[PDB]
Amino acid sequence: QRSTSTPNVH
Amino acid sequence: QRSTSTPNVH
Amino acid sequence: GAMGSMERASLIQKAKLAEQAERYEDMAAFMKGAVEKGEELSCEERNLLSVAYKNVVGGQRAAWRVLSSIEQKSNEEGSEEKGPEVREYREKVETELQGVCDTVLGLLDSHLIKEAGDAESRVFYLKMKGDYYRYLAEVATGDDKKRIIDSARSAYQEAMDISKKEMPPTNPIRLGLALNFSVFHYEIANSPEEAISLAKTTFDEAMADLHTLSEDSYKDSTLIMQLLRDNLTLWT
Amino acid sequence: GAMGSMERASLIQKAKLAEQAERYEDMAAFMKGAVEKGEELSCEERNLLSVAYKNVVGGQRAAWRVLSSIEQKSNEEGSEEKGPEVREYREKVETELQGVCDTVLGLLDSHLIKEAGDAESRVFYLKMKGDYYRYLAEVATGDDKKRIIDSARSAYQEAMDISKKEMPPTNPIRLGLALNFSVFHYEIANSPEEAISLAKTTFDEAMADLHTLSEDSYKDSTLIMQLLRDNLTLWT
Ligand SMILES: [Ca+2]
Ligand SMILES: [Ca+2]
Ligand SMILES: [Ca+2]
Ligand SMILES: [Ca+2]
Ligand SMILES: [Cl-]
Ligand SMILES: [Cl-]
Ligand SMILES: [Mg+2]
Ligand SMILES: [Mg+2]
Ligand SMILES: [Mg+2]
Ligand SMILES: [Mg+2]
Repeated sequence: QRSTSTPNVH
Repeated sequence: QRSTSTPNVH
Repeated sequence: GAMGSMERASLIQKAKLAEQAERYEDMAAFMKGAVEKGEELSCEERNLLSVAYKNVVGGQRAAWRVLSSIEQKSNEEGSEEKGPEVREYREKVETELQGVCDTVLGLLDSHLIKEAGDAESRVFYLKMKGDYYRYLAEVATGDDKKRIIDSARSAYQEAMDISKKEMPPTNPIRLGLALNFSVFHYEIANSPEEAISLAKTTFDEAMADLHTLSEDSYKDSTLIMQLLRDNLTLWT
Repeated sequence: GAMGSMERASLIQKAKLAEQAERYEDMAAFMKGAVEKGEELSCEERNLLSVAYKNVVGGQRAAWRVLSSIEQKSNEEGSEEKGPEVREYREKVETELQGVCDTVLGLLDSHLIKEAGDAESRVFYLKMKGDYYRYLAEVATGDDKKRIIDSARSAYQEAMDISKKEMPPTNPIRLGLALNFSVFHYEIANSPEEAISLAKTTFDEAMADLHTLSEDSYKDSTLIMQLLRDNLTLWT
């Protein structure tokens, strides 16, 4: 399980 | 809701 | 073509890799390259070709529907004028979609269908021919719409006649063909009663042949039969 | 460029349409065209640019991982030799990915970053520069890997320094930057302790500033804070 980066959001 | 056509399957 | 230098077996191998990577545009290009080698396709290879282009055109159809809906809403009374951009971009997506359809139809005509002699290959290809004319019909407007609809109908009909003569009622190709021809009737041809009748008869004749099948064949057939039933529920 | 004849406003309008249609390659091309008009980008426009390319490269990264995994398994002892196709196709996807990264980095260098004077634009662009070098780093092998890693680190660091001076700890750009720099530390730079420390400090400083925010800003900040927490759970 890879780390979460910033998703699409403003 | 549109009709269902054949999906990807053998 | 760009795939002309690659071995047929390599193209098939890479098509399978592209499928695993969900790279369907690549998968389609590899299978196009394979077809253009001029040899007939095995059952598995036919299915790779089908999956690849179905996924490509599927993306385009979904996009076209989004854009067409926006466009229709712009043309309602009370809607603010936003200039030509919506129409332009819908047209762009539409053109790309028609191009994909034309490519598939081209492969079928040059020369998959004419070399297909067994019922399983010939019905498969003729169903595809119906399908890609149906996708053209979805976006067609006018009298050319009529000739496109008739082309789809003709391909489906030829496929149906062969499948009825040569395949058991539970054959997945036969079932999938009948399913899609029923969708044609309902969604394209303004013939919901024909659609319902076809779906019902197809389902009932398959039901009565299930007893002949292995557990695995039974699973394959009943999967498609359920889609016929889902449509009949939607339609009635 | 192919978008050179289209109005800037039309390109932005079509980018928004492409987003609705989930046509991210088109969205990226339209936003590239918009950037190449030479005017600075608004906040909304910066976000369109980011969404478009993130989705494109995201697809490529996912595909590359699939293919790289298959490739690694082919190189295990006991694995049957399957020829050069897996490596070739992984290389093809990799090249396309690097091309997308290079395109984005090119736009930032020509000339988005140099014209960006406000903290919100400058940090946004420098974070992007870090991100796209990080994506290059993911597929890089060797000493050029080192220079790519250092380029990512340098961009992130410059962005961090500005964000710390110029933005509140709850600013979503600041939070997203810290999140991604923490991912860099953990996933790329072999520095899990740096990653953890950064995530923890970022989270704690944001927590302490939440009281200053409106309900809507609070929702925006806490969304990203939760990702920091999700990573800390994964990492500890
Ligand atoms: Ca307009
Ligand atoms: Ca033959
Ligand atoms: Ca091989
Ligand atoms: Ca400026
Ligand atoms: Cl367009
Ligand atoms: Cl390749
Ligand atoms: Mg008005
Ligand atoms: Mg048209
Ligand atoms: Mg062996
Ligand atoms: Mg390489």
